[PDB]
Amino acid sequence: TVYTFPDEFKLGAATASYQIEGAWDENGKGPNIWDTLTHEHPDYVVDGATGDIADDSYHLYKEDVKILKELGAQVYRFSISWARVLPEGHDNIVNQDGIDYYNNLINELLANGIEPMVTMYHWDLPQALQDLGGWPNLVLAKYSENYARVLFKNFGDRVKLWLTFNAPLTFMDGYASEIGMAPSINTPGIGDYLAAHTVIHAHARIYHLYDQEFRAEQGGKVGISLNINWCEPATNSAEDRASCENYQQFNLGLYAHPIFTEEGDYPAVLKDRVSRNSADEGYTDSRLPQFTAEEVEYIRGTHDFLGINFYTALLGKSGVEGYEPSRYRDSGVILTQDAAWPISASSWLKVVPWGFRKELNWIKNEYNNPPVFITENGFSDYGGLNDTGRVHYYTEHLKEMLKAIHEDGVNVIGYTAWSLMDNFEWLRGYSEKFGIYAVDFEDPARPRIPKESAKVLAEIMNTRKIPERFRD
Ligand SMILES: OC[C@H]1O[C@@H](O)[C@H](O)[C@@H](O)[C@@H]1O
Ligand SMILES: [Cl-]
Ligand SMILES: [Cl-]
Ligand code: NA
Repeated sequence: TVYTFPDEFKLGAATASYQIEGAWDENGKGPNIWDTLTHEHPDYVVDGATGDIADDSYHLYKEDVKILKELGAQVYRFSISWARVLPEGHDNIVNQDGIDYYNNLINELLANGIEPMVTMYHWDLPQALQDLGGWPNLVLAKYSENYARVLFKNFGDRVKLWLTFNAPLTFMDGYASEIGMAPSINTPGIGDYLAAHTVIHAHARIYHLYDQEFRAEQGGKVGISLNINWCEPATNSAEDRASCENYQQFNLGLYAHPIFTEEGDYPAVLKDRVSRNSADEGYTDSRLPQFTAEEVEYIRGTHDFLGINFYTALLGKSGVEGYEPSRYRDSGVILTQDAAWPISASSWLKVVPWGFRKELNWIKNEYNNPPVFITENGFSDYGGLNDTGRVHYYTEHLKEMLKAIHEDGVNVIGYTAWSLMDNFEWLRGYSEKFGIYAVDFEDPARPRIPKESAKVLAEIMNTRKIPERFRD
């Protein structure tokens, strides 16, 4: 039983637009902040890589569907490129080529018995909107509503699973470093909080839009994908436990407390620690933006499920470190990783499968057991088809998730592996491989070929259980 997937549980794989599509300026697509970063600042990216071609999924989407069908995916999670649909960011011009592209992909999936799950925003903001300040500027919440309306109108007759945003905890950091994630602006502890605030408002507008304009007709579900690491106390002390609770609230709770609790608003510890630190540094006003009571009520409850991107764990101990001002410093935890944990090709990603079960329980307890869809989970290496590390990563994480479901009563409803194929890994370029299919980026045809992990995942998807040879 503990090794079998529930009958209705959905298994599949995931990608994101900039990471796979290419065709960055083809057929009317406008520029986004990742076009800008990779073109203007190749020094920020391993190898000076760009997403100009990537997996060429703009042209090769039928090949993506073919490998999804081979894998036996029930669901394909992909994102829509805002600037491919609305090249100016604003909704005055809709690019028919972009509409056609996503319709073609959706229709191809459905014809092959694969359900589309669509992320509206996976980090590729139109440059025209960044030029207004991007996410720190609250005007983007209405712009995001208008973008979502175009998506619901054009695609919602066939798409029944939506994510407003992907991993805003990560993309907000594009406002916390001059050399980091797009748009690479150095406003740590100030602009990243403003970005989060706008994202939360935008998410809520999109959910209410669905309720008002689309749900009765379309009957789908709208969630948000939040990334979160487990944070294990470095020792069993109450002080180290407090630091790990701080971590959860400053990383997951920042987004999930406003949306997924009955109370709404930011977590108290976030409000209070930032208020205190801001006062002590001489600011008249807290660096953390505020919601009014009306906004708190508007935002809370704006969910049909919770998407989670889970990869790894950290150790947390009591204390404060980091630069003033910064979210890490504000969070009141000292973070490390255990040298004993298996490594990957990504400095931040260690293999800690039991952390997944701990995180799922933390979520269950904090948010009253929301339906949870694992929208990403996966592992990096530098190359190779005999990807034993990736196979082990998947089989262990899936076992831990199944324990969370069967032993712990966590309402996990689906899981999409990150990623269907090797792709553009942001500032790491093509150097870090997350795919279950390999892609030859030196071959203009970008063939996708299965790794051992794709074969094992296909076996899991076909049999709906963890094979005996991977059991404890
Ligand atoms: O870093 C690995 C992956 O983690 C995620 O949380 C992001 O959504 C992906 O775009 C990224 O490729
Ligand atoms: Cl101890
Ligand atoms: Cl066997
Ligand atoms: Na339209």
